[PDB]
Amino acid sequence: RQLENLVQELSQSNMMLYKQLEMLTDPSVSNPRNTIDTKDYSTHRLYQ
Amino acid sequence: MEPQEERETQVAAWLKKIFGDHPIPQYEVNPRTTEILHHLSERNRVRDRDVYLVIE
Repeated sequence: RQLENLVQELSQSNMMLYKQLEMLTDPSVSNPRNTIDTKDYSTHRLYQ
Repeated sequence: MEPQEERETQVAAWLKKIFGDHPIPQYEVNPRTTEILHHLSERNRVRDRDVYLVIE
């Protein structure tokens, strides 16, 4: 049980360090800057 | 080259588009009257599509 307590604490440490990695590696923007984005439909209307 | 039959067909289709509830007076059947309004309708569709794009 005494070792299991530290196992729980280390697992808590591992999960709270797991939860920080995915926030810094989010591909929100998905050369994309050179091309006209289809989501940016204002540029599409401008071209049309 | 759109013939005068297709020209007048597009004019007839454009008459109910423009007037709608407004009455449609009769035109003299000659190539001049059919020819002039064709360019007006052709550019009116273009500018209305463009203004649709601007509004959206």
